[PDB]
Amino acid sequence: QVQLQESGGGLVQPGGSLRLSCAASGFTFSNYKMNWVRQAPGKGLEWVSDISQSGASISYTGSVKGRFTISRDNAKNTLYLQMNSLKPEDTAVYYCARCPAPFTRDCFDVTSTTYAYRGQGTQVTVSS
Amino acid sequence: TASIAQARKLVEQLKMEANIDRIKVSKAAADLMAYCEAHAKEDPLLTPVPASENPFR
Amino acid sequence: EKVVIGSILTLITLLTIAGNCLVVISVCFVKKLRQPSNYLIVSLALADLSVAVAVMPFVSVTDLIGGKWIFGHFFCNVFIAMDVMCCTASIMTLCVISIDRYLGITRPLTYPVRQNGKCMAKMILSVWLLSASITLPPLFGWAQNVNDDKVCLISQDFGYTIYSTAVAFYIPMSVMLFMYYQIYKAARKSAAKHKFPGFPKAATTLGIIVGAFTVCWLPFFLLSTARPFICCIPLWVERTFLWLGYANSLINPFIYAFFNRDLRTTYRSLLQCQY
Amino acid sequence: ELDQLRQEAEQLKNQIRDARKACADATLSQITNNIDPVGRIQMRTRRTLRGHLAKIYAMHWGTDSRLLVSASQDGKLIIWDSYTTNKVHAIPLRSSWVMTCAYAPSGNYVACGGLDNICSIYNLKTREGNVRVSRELAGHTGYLSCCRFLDDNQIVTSSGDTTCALWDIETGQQTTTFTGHTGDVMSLSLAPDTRLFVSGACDASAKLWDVREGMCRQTFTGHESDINAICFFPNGNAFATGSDDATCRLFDLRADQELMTYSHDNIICGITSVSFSKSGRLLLAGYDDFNCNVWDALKADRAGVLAGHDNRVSCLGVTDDGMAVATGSWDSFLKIWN
Amino acid sequence: TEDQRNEEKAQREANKKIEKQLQKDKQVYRATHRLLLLGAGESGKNTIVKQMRITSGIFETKFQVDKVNFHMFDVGAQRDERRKWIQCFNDVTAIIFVVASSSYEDNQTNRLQAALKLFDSIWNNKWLRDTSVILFLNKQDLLAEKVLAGKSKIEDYFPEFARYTTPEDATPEPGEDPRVTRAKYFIRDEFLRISTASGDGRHYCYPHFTCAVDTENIRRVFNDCRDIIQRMHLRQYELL
Ligand SMILES: CC(C)CCC[C@@H](C)[C@H]1CC[C@H]2[C@@H]3CC=C4C[C@@H](O)CC[C@]4(C)[C@H]3CC[C@]12C
Ligand SMILES: NCCc1c[nH]c2ccc(C(N)=O)cc12
Repeated sequence: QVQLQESGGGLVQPGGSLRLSCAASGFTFSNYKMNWVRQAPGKGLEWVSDISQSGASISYTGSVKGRFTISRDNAKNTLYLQMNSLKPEDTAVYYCARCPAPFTRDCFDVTSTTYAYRGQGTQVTVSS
Repeated sequence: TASIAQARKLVEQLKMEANIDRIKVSKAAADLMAYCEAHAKEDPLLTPVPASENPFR
Repeated sequence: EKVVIGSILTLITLLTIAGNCLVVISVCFVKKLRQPSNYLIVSLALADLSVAVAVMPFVSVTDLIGGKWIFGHFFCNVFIAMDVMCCTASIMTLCVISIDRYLGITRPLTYPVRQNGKCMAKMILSVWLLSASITLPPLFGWAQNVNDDKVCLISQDFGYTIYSTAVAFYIPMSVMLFMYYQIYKAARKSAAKHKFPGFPKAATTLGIIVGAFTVCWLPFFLLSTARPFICCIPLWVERTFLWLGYANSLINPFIYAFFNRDLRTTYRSLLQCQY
Repeated sequence: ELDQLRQEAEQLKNQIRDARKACADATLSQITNNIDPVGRIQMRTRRTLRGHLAKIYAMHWGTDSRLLVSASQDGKLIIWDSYTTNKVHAIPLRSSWVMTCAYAPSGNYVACGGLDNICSIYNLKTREGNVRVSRELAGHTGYLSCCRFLDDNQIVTSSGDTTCALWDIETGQQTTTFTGHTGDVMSLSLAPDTRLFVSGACDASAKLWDVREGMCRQTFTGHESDINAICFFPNGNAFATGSDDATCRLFDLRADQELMTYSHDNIICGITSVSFSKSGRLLLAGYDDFNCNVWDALKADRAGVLAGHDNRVSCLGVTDDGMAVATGSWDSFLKIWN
Repeated sequence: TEDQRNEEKAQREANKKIEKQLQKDKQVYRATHRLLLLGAGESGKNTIVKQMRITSGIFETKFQVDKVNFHMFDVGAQRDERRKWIQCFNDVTAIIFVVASSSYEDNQTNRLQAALKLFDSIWNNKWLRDTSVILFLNKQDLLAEKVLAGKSKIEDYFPEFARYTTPEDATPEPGEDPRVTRAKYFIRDEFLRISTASGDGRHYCYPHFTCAVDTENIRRVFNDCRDIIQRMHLRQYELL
């Protein structure tokens, strides 16, 4: 059974560094492309970043490019998201997402309604 | 309202899921083998039908 | 002096027959190949089969070994007319294929709407009719053959030879070349527009087709048009050009079937289907 | 409030897992080690049906194993004669986007549907008219993924709105509704008794439902991706599912967990359809590789391959007597294997 | 056995009649062309459909240009999820992906990045690999208005725009402000980068600056379909 468990969060001052983790389990981690998703209060879901099978190719959204780093470990079967210099607008609940099929470059995990292959997420808040 | 309403119904259904009579998996496998072996002869795919009566051939 | 030429001509005839039969029977058996774009190829293959069945074998055997017309006077008029008609039909089938390709590529959104088997059959009927009309004047005495009690040959009169060669080869050849030049121009225009500065090939096939057709058929018709200017020609050159003209029929299956993706892929399935 | 419900759900799930885990003293594969191998299986294409202009999605075998149903995007619903290859009917459809079709057990009616979100029931036994529409089962909020007849007046339908419903054909109203899937519902399968049925969804899970009560009885989560197809084992106590995971899995209602897994290293493509032979010993599953594979239901080993399709095998169907295997593909050609 | 011969003759007559009807329907189908209309929810697809025309899951709108008929399908009441029903349009002539180029409570979400990701996913779809897509970059007037206002989202949400330089191949119309042209060509180049990375040659994209009120929209679709079918014919005859 597919299960995702986001870790980390809390309230930090602007500019703080936060480390989020996703202890992906119950499936072949190496065979699926992994993406991070977030949802700011009062707004819909938005894609954050993605990592390929082996991590050879990485991409980030323009608003978080450089600030956030996405990494995965196959031996530990876990995904990381290293946040740095967090801005107050970055406050949002972050979800760990996986697109349905393996061995494919096209993901569809920006669904608004309930999505079967994303975790419950963790709340991240940044305020003065 | 939606979150708690859905969660309560999910919990109620899962409670029923936890109360059901079941049979040993080995017994189920034995029944499957018995069914497969006892019905092997009337399966044209597993036991080819003679050509003289096949309508497709 | 023993010569291996005996086996070569029979082998060529057998290969042509086998190829044409294979093409036609594969189109008939593989039902999905039955499409308007394929009826022209089927007609071309049928014309090639007719040539290989009722034209080449007589030459290959008699003119090679005996070197004389042993079939009598009456068969001369049948053989000459049949050869002329079949070759003209093959040439005009090639021309019609070129015209159909030109119309299809030039008007993709309109022409294919009316592309139907009836139209293909009508154009093939017209091609065969005109290829048959060319052999009428000899039958009505306008240009009698120059045959002999031991020799069979087409009439050499200007008033018939020039008309026949112009109708059979020159006008169809010019039409084919114009259509293929237009096709190349359109293909390269399409290819050039589908390009960008970076956003952070047909020449080979067309040249193959045109060069094959020209190298095979042009010399024979050139000599035939220049034949009246006797002012005689060696037999070997007179016959090698005709055999190249027949090699055009021989090679046709390898051109229009190989250079067609649907036919190219479909025939690969014959490896397993034959079992 | 939520924490005192999610924790209870997790505890119940853990209890269910513990109960299932303690029941697995021996697996089907282990005890079946003494079963004689089936050996290589070879089949030959006996018939080829032509006439469809677009890709074909679904087909259904008639109760007499004589007539066939095919639905294509060209808007034609053709009823074939599998023996003589002749076409009996060709019904033009108002909506060209149809994803499923079904033949009634009595053969008096036919059904189809798709992106139009409406299921149309066609009557083939009208006194004068060759074919006409009888009722339109409107009410779904998504494309109709699958549908199956129970009787001449009752039909079960599946839609992408994560909901399934039972429709009374005479009145067209939803007699019962099935809910619980968080994703799209792909395929339906009626049990031999027709009282129970099992539906596959994109939730990487399968659920069993009762038509008379309209409530879920069992939930299975052995797969890892969307469940493309589902079919009950002939005895009705087990079923098999095809998914994008490229691995078929066998589930038994009484064992309440996965029994067998069918996969190989060289196979990584999704599975489009799954079917059972009459004896149930052989699994017939369509694949995106343009060919079907025969998997031993017990030994979980490939017995043969049905290759020859030039496009995706959209559907797979086996006669009631099991003497023929019909396969549909996006190439618009229906091939019967025997 | 007359009871069998009569039935077999009736079944062959019925088969012949059905075959004749299906042959006529074959000409009807081949004459017709099919199109798919896609795009975000707030895009101008609704107004484009409305101007072309002068509870169901799909809607039909047919327009005739130069005596050749085109069929365009608009997705109706369907679940927001698209991976499982988008596959049904693999054989369509082309996909019309109208995306709003607006560069602005009002900023409820950034659908430009979502549209880019959706375009990438459609491009990488296995079964859509042979389906060309026509990219209508709609809402150019609003983009220009926001660029002139000095509050465009382009600079902030796309940091690479700072180093971006207008391509030499650009052909802006006279009177267009340089910043508007730079922004619109950056938007074009994003989709071109997404689309030109495949390199397989089975795809192609047709970017088109347009507005919902523009009457030329119909002609653009006709020209793009003509080009697509011409390229298909070139491919068939081994010319490509
Ligand atoms: C002076 C004497 C010896 C000349 C005799 C003429 C000889 C050379 C002529 C008569 C028949 C002719 C052959 C007719 C057919 C062909 C097939 C062609 O694909 C290659 C040449 C070839 C094989 C010719 C070779 C030359 C040939 C043998
Ligand atoms: N072997 C081709 C014979 C032929 C076809 N068309 C012709 C047209 C003219 C002449 C001729 N020698 O005048 C011969 C032919």
